[PDB]
Amino acid sequence: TVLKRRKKSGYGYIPDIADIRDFSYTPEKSVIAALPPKVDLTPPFQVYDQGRIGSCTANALAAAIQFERIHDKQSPEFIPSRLFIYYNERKIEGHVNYDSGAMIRDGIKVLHKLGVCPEKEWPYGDTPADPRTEEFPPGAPASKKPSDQCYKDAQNYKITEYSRVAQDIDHLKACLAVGSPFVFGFSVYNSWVGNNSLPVRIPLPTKNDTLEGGHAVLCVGYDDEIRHFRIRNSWGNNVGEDGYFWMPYEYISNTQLADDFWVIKTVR
Ligand SMILES: O=c1ccn([C@@H]2O[C@H](COP(=O)(O)OP(=O)(O)O)[C@@H](O)[C@H]2O)c(=O)[nH]1
Repeated sequence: TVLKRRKKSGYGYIPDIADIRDFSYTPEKSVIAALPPKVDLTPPFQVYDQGRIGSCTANALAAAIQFERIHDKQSPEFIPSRLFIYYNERKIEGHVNYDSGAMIRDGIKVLHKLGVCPEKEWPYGDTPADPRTEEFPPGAPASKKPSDQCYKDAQNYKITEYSRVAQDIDHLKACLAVGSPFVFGFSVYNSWVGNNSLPVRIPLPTKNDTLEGGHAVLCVGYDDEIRHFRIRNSWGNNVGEDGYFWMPYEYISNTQLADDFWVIKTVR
């Protein structure tokens, strides 16, 4: 029998260990009472492509940081270094020499305590783990320690706070309604990704489908007209609608399908 290695290339989310100290995102009751039918925060910067490594948490969080800098009127615009996030996440949990994936909460810890440098200073390279050893080969950009200069510059971009959003459709909508995207993790089934069919609308999984892996994305909107949330994926702009997809309300609100909804902020 060969046990199947759980796929990390293109994925990378590991469910968070719970911490009762986790801050709660508390939407204003006035906002919840008066949710609009449709929110579309899609930003102007195009999707990234995480390629063949398990960096989805860093891709989702890079985008939350890029998005917030726009809204906070911060300049210049840069793509945050995804490998800087991913390398430091694997100092906490996993290992920098393996494509282990990461918990969202640990990517958030990196942003809070270390920050993130611009991707130009620590550029992306998706050389994957060697399939025989399942270790990054020598020279793989993902296993390289960022330079001392990268760590110093990253300090200029720390977040100040982060909180969990309740897995409740009105709380997810209220978050987006006030103009805040959130990152979350979900299970991926062959009914969406099988044969790279990748429909724009993600089908609701059934017990006939197969679990393929754990993914994490930035959510940027919702539409009551079709009862889907809009997700920014990290698989390039030649899939979905320029890299974006629609996730059904019944998918995102299922505790057996999605979890680990987080908002980040940088205050002043
Ligand atoms: O904005 C924040 C700051 C901290 N925490 C929570 O508080 C815990 C400890 O965070 P802190 O930064 O105080 O920990 P330290 O690493 O400095 O001991 C974290 O694990 C989270 O549960 C949080 O949820 N949001």
